[PDB]
Amino acid sequence: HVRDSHHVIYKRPPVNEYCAETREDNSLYVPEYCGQNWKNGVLSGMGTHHDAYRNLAVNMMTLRRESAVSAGWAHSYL
Amino acid sequence: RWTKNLMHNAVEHASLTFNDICAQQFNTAYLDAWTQFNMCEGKRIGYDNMIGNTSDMTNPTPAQGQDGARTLPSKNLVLPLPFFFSRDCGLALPTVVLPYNEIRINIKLRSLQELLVFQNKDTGNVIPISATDIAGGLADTVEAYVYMTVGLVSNVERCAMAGTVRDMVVEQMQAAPTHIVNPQNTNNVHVDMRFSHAVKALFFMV
Amino acid sequence: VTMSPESVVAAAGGGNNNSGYNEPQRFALVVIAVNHNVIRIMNGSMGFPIL
Amino acid sequence: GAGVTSGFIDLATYDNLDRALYGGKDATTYFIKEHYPVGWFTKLPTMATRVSGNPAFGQEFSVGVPRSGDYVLNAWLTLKTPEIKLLETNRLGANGTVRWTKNLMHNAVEHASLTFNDICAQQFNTAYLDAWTQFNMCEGKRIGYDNMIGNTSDMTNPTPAQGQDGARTLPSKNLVLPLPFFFSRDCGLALPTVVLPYNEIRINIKLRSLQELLVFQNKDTGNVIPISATDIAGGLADTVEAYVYMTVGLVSNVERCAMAGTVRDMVVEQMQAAPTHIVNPQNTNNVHVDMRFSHAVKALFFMVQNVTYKSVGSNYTCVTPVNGPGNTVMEPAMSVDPIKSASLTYENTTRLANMGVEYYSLVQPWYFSASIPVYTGYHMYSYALNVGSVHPSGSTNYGRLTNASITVTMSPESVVAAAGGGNNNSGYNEPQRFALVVIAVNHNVIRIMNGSMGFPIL
Amino acid sequence: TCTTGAGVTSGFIDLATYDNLDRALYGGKDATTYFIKEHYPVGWFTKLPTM
Amino acid sequence: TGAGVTSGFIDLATYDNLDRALYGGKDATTYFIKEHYPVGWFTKLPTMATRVSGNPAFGQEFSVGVPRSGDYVLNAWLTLKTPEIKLLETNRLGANGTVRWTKNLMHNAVEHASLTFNDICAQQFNTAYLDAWTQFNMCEGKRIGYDNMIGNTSDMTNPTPAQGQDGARTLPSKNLVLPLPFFFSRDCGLALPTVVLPYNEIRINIKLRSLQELLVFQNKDTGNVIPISATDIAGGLADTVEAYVYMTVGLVSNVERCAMAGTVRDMVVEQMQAAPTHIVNPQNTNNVHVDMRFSHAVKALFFMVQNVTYKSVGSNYTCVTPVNGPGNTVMEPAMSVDPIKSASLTYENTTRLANMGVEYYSLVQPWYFSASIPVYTGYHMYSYALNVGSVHPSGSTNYGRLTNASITVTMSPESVVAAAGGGNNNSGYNEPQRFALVVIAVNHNVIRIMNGSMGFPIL
Repeated sequence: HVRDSHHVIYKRPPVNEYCAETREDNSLYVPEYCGQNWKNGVLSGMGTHHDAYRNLAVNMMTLRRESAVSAGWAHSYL
Repeated sequence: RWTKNLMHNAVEHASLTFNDICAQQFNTAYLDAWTQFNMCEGKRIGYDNMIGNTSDMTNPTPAQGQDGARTLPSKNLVLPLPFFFSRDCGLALPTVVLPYNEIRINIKLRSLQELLVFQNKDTGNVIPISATDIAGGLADTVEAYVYMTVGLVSNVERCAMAGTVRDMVVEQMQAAPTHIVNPQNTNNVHVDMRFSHAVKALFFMV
Repeated sequence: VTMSPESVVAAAGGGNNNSGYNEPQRFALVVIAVNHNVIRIMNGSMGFPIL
Repeated sequence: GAGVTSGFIDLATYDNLDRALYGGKDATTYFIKEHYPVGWFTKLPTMATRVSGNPAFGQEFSVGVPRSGDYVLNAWLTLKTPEIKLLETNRLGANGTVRWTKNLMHNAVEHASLTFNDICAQQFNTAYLDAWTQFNMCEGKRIGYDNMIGNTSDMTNPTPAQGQDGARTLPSKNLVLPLPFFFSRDCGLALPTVVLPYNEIRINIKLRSLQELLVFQNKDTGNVIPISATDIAGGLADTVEAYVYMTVGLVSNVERCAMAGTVRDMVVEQMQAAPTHIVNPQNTNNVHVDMRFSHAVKALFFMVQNVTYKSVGSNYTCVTPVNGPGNTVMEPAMSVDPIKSASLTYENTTRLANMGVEYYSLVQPWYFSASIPVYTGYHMYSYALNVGSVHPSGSTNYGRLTNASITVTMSPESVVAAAGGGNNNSGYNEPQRFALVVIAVNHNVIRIMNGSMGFPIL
Repeated sequence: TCTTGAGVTSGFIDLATYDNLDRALYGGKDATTYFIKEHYPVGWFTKLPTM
Repeated sequence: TGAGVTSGFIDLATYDNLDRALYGGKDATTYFIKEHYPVGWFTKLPTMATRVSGNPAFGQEFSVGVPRSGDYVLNAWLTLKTPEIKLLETNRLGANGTVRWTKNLMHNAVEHASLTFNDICAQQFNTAYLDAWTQFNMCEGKRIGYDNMIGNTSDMTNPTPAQGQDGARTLPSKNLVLPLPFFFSRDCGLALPTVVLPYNEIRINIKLRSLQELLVFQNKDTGNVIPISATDIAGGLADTVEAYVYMTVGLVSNVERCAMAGTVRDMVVEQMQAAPTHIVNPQNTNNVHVDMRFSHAVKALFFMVQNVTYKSVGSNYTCVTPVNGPGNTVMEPAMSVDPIKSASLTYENTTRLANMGVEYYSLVQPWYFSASIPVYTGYHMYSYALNVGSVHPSGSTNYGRLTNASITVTMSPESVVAAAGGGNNNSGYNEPQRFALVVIAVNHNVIRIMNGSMGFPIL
């Protein structure tokens, strides 16, 4: 007698997957049985998300302004 | 004149695919056989008025300077698509349950050159039609649409049935390769048939 | 499939005007089969368990 | 003659040098090849469905990489050429011929790009394709590749009008062009479609309009004018069918489970193209171009292209080709490369002196490439020992480099061809104009993690 | 089933072909895999012509 | 103008994260320093294999045994001298007649060349396999040498008119060499352990073709080919011929041979399976289906349609026979295209490979999975593996466990219209033409060595 149109599958691709927690890669990356299709129909469309890339960028930057002065001094100038 | 069964023609190798896997596919021979064998009487007139052969599109029309200057009317026509979910109400596609697959329909039309019959008045010969023969040329582009019916259900079961493994029985098609026959040389022809699953019927025509 | 004498004589031409088989005729044999199958829905995806 | 009689004196002739070279208790003898197991897999071609636009000349269409796979390691595009037939009512009348441009493919495919769901992964165009195929051609396949791209002497041979002796009509045969991508460069580099479910891999191909895909030459004066629909029978087919195919490879369940859920790093090669610089030798002979690149460049290919007529392409000479005897395209006598010398400068520091053009033309490809170009032009420089090697070699990143400039000196033939006055069939009856094009080939690093990919260094 | 276009659904039939010869040639825990290239660092250097 | 005194330093000063990731590190393998390692001590020399049965002659089969007393066998070739051909004015065609050697004289005059161990057909090949392999895996630079070795050098295939005509040249009696493609000749790491195989009698059987069908007799006017006769040429036909089989043997050190003596050895080899030829008549039907019954893990398939109207002309895979041209030379008529229009693989009504164009197999597949691209019409390839020429196994499926598959080929309209006659003079298809489809498969096998004997292990 009532209806909503949000979703029906719960937490298999958990919504909070982009944060730092336990992973669930053992299910949606491999078909369960031979002949099963691939699980990417709506999940595709969100590229380069997840905080891992942002944290990697922050770690790479860290101190580039102060570390760029020397850089190749130990490699080129004799 | 338009060819007999204008629809069931110009639609060959129509396929329905899940994600990127070919799930079903049919063509003109299967369409003709199915609609000629499993036709519900009473709707035959409607079918023969909606897929062409309406005794108006198929009547030959002479040239403009001859007695028959009538032009073939430009009226829209409709063709239902026989699929496993369309076969019975009990078999329906759970779109709410399949969000990780792209369900898609691939339809290949046919060139208008071989859709029009150019008949000779006296000797009864057929030659291919050309653009300059008819007025207005041939429009390669055409407006065609696909309509599908959806159903909405309450939350009492649309979420309950989710998360469970469901097994459904469907009917597919297997088509053997076509073989050319010359009755002048041979009186009998043998065709080797290879199929995979539990076959139900076999339609063979020449 | 054992063919018919009508088809044999229609393959050769020689018919007069509006006889249909005035030009030589060529025929082709087509065979279509209908089979069952099983489709399984699981974890938001579908596949053939038997294939 | 005796069968085995001197086979033992050679073995007995053993000395200190032979003991130092051969011998030893750990010698790896020949005739014994160690066989190691390899992973079980299969491959098959597959059509790639298009998602945006329709295939037509002058427009662009986007084709998505097929899903439900395991790996992608190839890509090619097939296109069917239309029918061309000259009409007696053309602009030039009897003094007119029609032919396809040299290197029909690598043309009508410009700005061909690969993108990853939000970002331009890479792109290439005609100049890059020509330079790469001239400098990295495996001989034996040269004739075959030429056949696929065109140059069959059946499409590039001019045909007069139907009222002349030559009533030949250009045939309509489909052609195929491979797409050079980082996953197609090497077998070891492939796209993990199964591992990347959060991205939509797309290839955008933009075609060129048919007006400049056809060369309409004059037999007598050797001039080119733009084509028109009324010139040929039927008309100009703006739309034409074109398909994209690629090879999809499957892997075993155990291997896919092992590789699923891991962090991967790959090295890829992309390219950057500096804007074309129009050059007029009528005032000065030295031309300087600033280079602003991003990543670790490996090679720099620079050419001077004749741009007098847009119908003719891949013409890096100083004189346009002309119709000659036998209804065939020919190259006039004074067709030499405009470049006489080139030099590099790193912020008022001449790295390379005023080297002759023959240096980049012959010596550099002889030492640091797998092939030497057979056409005039196509000058290259390389910072690496092997340009075609996927594994990185010596290079430098231009991001940390200060402003870099390239200087080119023209030639007397170029400065005399720029001005007109040439007689009939000389190839420079009209004044000629030239454009300097510079392209670079560099390195990059891509990262695979969390069911997605991106560039960490950026 | 379908002929003109089937995707990768036919890539399982040839993959399922296993025998003693296939187990001797391919497979195993130590079997190297293609499509995965291992990269090793090299020296840092530069070169240029001189008189 | 700095001469390499600061430009290098400026370049090296540009060091960043990307350069740190690519180059650098304590484990970086610098160039200009190559680690040299010792190899085995050995030597090599050629020998002549000892004939064991019969006398060589055209149209017969002769066997030659592998010589003993060696230590390895890794190369074999066959050399033979061709007779001197001189036409006469007394030929049936009269003045309008020319005689020339067939195209690809080698890969011809030999059919069903086989290598056997004791009593077993270890390997075999023939003209179709030789042509396909030499067209698909030809190393560039050696193509001219291979042509000079086999034929098609404008010295054998140039038509020669009768003695009374202006062209009275005689075909030179020069000798020719053909290497034998074998599993021990594919790679230096694969060689026959002659010392370790004393209990096996290794034989090579060569069946020469009749000289009558190796000479093309062409009509100068109508372009018709008829079989040759003894009275046509001077000296008759020399049925006997001198053919010699040479091999290359290699001696190794005593320590090496004692280490490798008395042990179990596993070898992976390459073989050939040729399906029976299928007669094709495009007039009746435009589609031809041929079943394949293969045994082991097939790696590559090479198929083509051969024009088989006359037995004199060989390796003619186009749709029209070649005709005499101006200047006493052979030329291909303007209507010379591959009869195949499309091909398809079927696995019991499961289309694994779709109905794509012939040019796909002709060009795209060799461009990716081969070391060369054919320069002649025909020769369509489908390879299950990444590299056909590589001896190391790659992706490949075995047909023993796979139920019989089929190949479907579509004839071209040019082929169907050239099947009927009616062609004018010097058109090639003046007479009705007949075609035969041939398919060749290349696969993998395992050979076991122990106890001074060889045999296929149960696998």
